[PDB]
Amino acid sequence: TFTAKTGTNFGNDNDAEAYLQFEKLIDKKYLKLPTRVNLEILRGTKIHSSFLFNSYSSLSPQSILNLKVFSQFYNWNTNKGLDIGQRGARLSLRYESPTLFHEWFLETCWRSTKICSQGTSAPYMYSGTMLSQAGDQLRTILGHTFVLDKRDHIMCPTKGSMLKWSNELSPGKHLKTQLELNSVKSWMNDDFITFSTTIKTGYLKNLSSQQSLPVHICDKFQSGGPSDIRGFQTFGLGPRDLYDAVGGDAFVSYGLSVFSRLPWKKVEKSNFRLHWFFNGGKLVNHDNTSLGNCIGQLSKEHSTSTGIGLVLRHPMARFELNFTLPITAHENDLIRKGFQFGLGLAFL
Amino acid sequence: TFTAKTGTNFGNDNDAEAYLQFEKLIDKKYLKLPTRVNLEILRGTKIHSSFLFNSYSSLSPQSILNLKVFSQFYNWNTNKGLDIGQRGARLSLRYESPTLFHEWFLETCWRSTKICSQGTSAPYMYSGTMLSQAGDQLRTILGHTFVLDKRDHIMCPTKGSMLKWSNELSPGKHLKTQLELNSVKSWMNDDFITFSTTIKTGYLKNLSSQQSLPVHICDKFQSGGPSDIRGFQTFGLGPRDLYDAVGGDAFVSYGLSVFSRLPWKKVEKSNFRLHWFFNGGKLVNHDNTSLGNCIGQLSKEHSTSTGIGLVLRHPMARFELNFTLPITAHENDLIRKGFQFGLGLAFL
Amino acid sequence: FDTFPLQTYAAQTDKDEAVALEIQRRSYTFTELTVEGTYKLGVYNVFLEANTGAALATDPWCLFVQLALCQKNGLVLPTHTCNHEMLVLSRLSNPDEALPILVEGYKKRIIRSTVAISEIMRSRILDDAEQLMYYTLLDTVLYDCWITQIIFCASDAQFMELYSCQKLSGSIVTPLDVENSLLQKLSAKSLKISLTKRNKFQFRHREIVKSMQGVYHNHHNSVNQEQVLNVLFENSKQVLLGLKDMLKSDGQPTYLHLKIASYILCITNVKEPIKLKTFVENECKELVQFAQDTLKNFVQ
Amino acid sequence: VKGSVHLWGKDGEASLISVDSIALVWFIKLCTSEEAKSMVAGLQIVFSNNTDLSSDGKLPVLILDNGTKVSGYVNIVQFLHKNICTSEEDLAIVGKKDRLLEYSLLNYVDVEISRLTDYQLFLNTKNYNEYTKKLFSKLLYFPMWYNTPLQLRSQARENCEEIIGKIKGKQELQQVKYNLQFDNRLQSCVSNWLAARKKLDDSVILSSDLLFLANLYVQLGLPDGNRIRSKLEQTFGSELLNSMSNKIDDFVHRPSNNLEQRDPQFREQGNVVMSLYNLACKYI
Repeated sequence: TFTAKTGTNFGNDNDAEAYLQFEKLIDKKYLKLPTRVNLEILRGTKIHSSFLFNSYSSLSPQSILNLKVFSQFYNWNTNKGLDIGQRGARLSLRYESPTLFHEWFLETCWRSTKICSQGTSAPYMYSGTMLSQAGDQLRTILGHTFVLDKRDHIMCPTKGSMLKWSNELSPGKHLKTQLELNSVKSWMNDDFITFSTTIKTGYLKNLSSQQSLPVHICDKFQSGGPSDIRGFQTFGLGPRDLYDAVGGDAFVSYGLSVFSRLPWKKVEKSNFRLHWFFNGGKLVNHDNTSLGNCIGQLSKEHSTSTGIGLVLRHPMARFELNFTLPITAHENDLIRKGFQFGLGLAFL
Repeated sequence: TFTAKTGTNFGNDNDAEAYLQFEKLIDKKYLKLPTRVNLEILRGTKIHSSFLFNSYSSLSPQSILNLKVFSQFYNWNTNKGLDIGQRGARLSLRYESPTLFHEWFLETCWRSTKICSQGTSAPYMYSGTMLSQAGDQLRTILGHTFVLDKRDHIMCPTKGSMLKWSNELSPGKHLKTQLELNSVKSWMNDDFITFSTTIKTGYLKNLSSQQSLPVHICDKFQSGGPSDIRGFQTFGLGPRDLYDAVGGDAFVSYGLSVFSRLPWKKVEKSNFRLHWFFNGGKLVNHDNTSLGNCIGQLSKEHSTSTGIGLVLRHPMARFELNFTLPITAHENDLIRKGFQFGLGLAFL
Repeated sequence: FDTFPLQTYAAQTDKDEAVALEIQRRSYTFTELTVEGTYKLGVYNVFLEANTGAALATDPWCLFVQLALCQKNGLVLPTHTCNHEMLVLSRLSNPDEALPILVEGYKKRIIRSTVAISEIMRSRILDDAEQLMYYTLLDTVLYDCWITQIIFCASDAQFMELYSCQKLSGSIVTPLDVENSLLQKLSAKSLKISLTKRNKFQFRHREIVKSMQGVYHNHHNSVNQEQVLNVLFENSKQVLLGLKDMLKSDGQPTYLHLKIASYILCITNVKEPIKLKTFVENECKELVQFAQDTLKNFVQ
Repeated sequence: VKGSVHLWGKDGEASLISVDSIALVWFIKLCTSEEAKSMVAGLQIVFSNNTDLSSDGKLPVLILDNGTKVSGYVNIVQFLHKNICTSEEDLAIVGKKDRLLEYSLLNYVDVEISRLTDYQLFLNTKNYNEYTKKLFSKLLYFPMWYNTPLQLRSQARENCEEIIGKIKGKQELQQVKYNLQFDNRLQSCVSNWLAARKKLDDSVILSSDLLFLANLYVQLGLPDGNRIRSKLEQTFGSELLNSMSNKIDDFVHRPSNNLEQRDPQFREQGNVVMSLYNLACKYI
């Protein structure tokens, strides 16, 4: 009924947010629907401060409103990078064994953008693109997210597929579309050899009146990292201005992985698997005229990598210790070959 | 028998202390005494990396050996501060309703000390004292710790006292002595008004041959903070070189607190108490000649504070939301008046 | 083994065209070589000089460095092939949060901040001690009046016209303009707070900067705030009435003559009747004429 | 002009934590000519010792009996030179042809040289504990003995952060470094002021003279004042440092007959009552 709790949500680049959450299950004489407020204080190496009020409220047997009022400061694009002020509200309606849910939201957000790169480090975050991303902006964004997770485990999958289709419309500014598929197959009687494909594609159209009002660097697509195409640093792929990953307006990022259960007699009941993968993808700044020239550059010049490793699959995390070599790369990519620790929840 | 567990343990100054621990209760055909190994991986905002092997082994009905092999990197003295490399071993023997235990240990430790303060911030961590603390050192330290916790709760105390007396001898280098008392009294039939006194005193003698071999900054006494004398920042009291708390060789830190059960009809079964406190103390760099001149400067020029607040007492944490004003302060102290969030387990 | 990237590609030279359209509508290129030898001056905003027709920066420090860059290199001011352009930036393009910066070079790219530029500008007049006295007086007394007249006496629309890189249309007609006028209400205070940390304004005027941080505007502060602003203004008139007796250049304009001219050109750009604008237009007509005679050294 | 001037000292002597209040006792002392007295006749000086009567929180304040508070030495003096009705042996009034160089020299000491004296009274550890912390016990009232200088070294470390920022052998390596960052800063600021002071007149004391001399009176009069006097003699010679100390010795050995003072009443003094009330009006 109060339940002050703790934990870690395990962030984008091997990173981790330590959080502290309060809660109150509310009686039925302010409301009549089951309401569940929250208050999250988050802590991390990237986060400066993060307050996150929540208000979940079951409208139906299959309906959950979620008024999320947030005010978060966090750092971004790690060499020294940018720290993002981000405050606003978000009213999300989520609608409903294959897991199936739609989730429409609506989010107002005043967003600040410091370049905290401390210019003694000379050419980093001081390109012409990043110098124009600095400043304040206010943005309403409409959204939709459909998930058709048919897998039998979102922890240690063995069968099933997945389909994550998330559209985001900032009216008059941009329209972000993103697709994500997954497919897990197994071939032996112990679920021994686990084949796993992941393909993620996305498109970002500028709906802004003769190509004014550019899309912010935090909304563009980024590629590379351990929770992405392994073998490169985070924000390591795509086009650059000077040395800064300025993101792309369209991308594809495929993946293949085999898990082989660590064939020793004592330890073959555990979550340790032998991991060979093959990742790769492309991140382009398209011209907004044709979907045919968007696909045309999205299949010509890819940055791929394979690599052998070991993977542990815990409840809240998937620990990956890969040795990775990039087969094919672009020129201006940020290579991370050799050993690489992977940690998080979303790998592709 | 394996029991992989994890945590986060929120502290004070916004950290994380994220830990993940493995375990193995060992059968009786490597040993004959009940042995219980561990392996702790810790991450936090302060911790860079922290591996901590443990080996508990019950020798008797009242005896526990503890071979603790550690290798930890963590940051210290937060403005930017120092990051401490710290690796070694620790063999501790712990000997045995009033809680009573002695605990003698013996710890070898090679300790590194970077000044990571990144000198663009000009006068911080770059005093003459901190510039000489940088470097490597190896140190054996013998120890002893006696606890006579007579309280009925170390979670929500209402009666009883406590006595924590911990000596540490680095042979030929220093001798650290530290005392800590506690006294909880209650006056009403609901355990309503909870009087609570805490007094902590300590002494650090330099046993090192005509005052060579100075005591390291991580072994000196520090004062101030929310888990200490409230109303000041952490490492906010004591003498300074430029602006850096260079610690003290002797201290006293008293405390007084009242808890008043939040007199509302519905909520008077909870852990929310109304907290008025009065903290204060002194931190000196004594001369090693007399214990009379050590006490003489330890009672003349104190930095005290009172303040009203609200306190929640959870199982693993005590959440404190105080409004604090410093009554008496030194000149070079780091004042934190106004609102202050308190979080942790050890308050005084 | 350092041979393992088997195919090493080209550098993926496709760029976002909408981003380079705002690096073009914020750049004001200085008319008279390479790409590693040309710098980009960052400014808060820009205004069209009504008499001459030149893009001048709206801040007296951003305009003074702009005129000092024209004199040092023999440039012409931009009208409102790798030249020395100006650049309307945000304060948040810095950890310092103070915009008169210099983005020098392309590959080996040096950033000289406002504290770093002020040391360069002050060191060129350290030879004459008397000219350093006046230069410190405009940087302290005349500066602190201008900052208080524009943060407290001018409205939110007049501060954000001069000190914000946000866009303006004038008329609320579209739903984009409602949202753009809620940025000018939300983010007005944070740009004011950031401006008070530029010339140690936060250290000379610690108690009126402290009242800017607070909500609901405690009533005892506002009576004391009018006392400091009136003392700063009556000091500023004695500066401005004393400047008129030495505006005689025997050659190129000195770094003090560009310093005076950058204050008169930005005070007379204020559309609202602040007391500095009413003073320099009615009582200091000899200063307004001087601030156009020195502007005509850097135009065509 | 009719009003009451509030200062920092006690019992007719201005406090040495303020180079401005020492200069303002010397200002009214040397206002003896007919034009110089008419702007100061009507000023009852108060050693009130509370900054809650200020508009800046800074206590050389001129309150003017109509709600007009002018705070600081440079703001008060330029306010007093302005309110002359206008119908050499002492402080002389600067003519209109030189009113800008006198305000530029007054402003230079206030932002460049008086910054360096707040380094010496507050950020010098020898000079602080041996002299300066022994002062606020006598000036202020009993519970507010400690919070008031607590901000005054925060305010001194922020103001001087850009210029001067086996353990005992490294602590001397940092203090020799910071005695060179100061003595290259003080060598330049005094040379810049003295090369511009020669333009006005090398015969007549002025208002900017009394702020530079009161900065030399505090810096040479502190416990660490003997090596600063030794380093100023190394570059400026011995004739100028004695000539600028003979003028200092004149202004402290000056009779206070022109100075008509008063005790601070019970809306002044910063009591327990008269600072809990100024805390309530500041919030309510």
